[PDB]
Amino acid sequence: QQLMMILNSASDQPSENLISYFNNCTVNPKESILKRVKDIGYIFKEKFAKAVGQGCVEIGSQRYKLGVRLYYRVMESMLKSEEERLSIQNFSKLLNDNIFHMSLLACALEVVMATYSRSTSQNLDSGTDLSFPWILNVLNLKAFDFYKVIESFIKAEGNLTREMIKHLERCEHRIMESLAWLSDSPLFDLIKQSKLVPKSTSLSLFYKKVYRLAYLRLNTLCERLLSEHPELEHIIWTLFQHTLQNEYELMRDRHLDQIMMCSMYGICKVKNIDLKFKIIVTAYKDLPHAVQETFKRVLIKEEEYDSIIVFYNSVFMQRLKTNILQYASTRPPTLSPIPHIP
Repeated sequence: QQLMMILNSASDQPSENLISYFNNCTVNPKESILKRVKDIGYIFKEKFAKAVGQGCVEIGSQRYKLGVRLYYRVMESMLKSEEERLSIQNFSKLLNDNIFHMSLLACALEVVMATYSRSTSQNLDSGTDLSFPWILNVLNLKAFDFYKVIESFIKAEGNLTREMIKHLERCEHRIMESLAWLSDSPLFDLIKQSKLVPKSTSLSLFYKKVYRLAYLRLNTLCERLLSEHPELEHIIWTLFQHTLQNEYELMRDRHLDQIMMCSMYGICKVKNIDLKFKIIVTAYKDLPHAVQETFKRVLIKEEEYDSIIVFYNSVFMQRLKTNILQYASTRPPTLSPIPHIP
């Protein structure tokens, strides 16, 4: 409640302290910042009304206002954290970056929407869902660009409720597990970039997170399904990890967990160990946020969708067969480092 309290009594302007940071910029960002806030406001309000109906436009307008107040607040908190850490205070390049601002604003708004859109005024007659990632489509922001701001947003805002931190974490796993891998995602550019040269701190840090989430799920399923065969987890993890890293195309418009399950099946197959898809899939929906659609509606060719089994045999295999054979070969691939968890 406290954060909502603060935001309601806060001004619509950037504080004086915050102004000081714009002044200490080589190119003062203040103009571009306010212009952006102004422009995005028209768009947000337009999309909000479209979803909600003709009623009282004051509601949407206040949600944007609160969003912008959180935005300014967290921005100043971030600039203080960075001034304290690196004892620098000319953040001209950061404060002028369009994507930085769009991400911060997007996130601020998502907190305000999620705290308020917890109301039964929810199943809109319009048909549109205000829930994440609705905000991303409104602001026309790529899920990957949004993911980058979440960790810093949490650190910068100590008044987030446990539930809201939890919700932002869940937004982050959704970017990592599927959303950042949608067709137009700038993620693929960064990957192809890294293919030509051995240069991306953010990509490797993104990948580091993806691995933590991936292995943590692999682990859960292995301790349940493959107790009898304790050695399989590291081998399956090597296949999984190799697929994310070198057959990344398989992730396009698909889901991290689809790759996870085909890797378990695939390795058990070449190891002549009996673990059928039904057993894998059955244990899978016991996982926290698992949904049937993930194994019953998998992208195959173009607009075709089918079960994970059809995906395994008609797409996954045609692509990974040779690498899969290496695990039961005279010289098997060296095992990939297991991610650190708790």
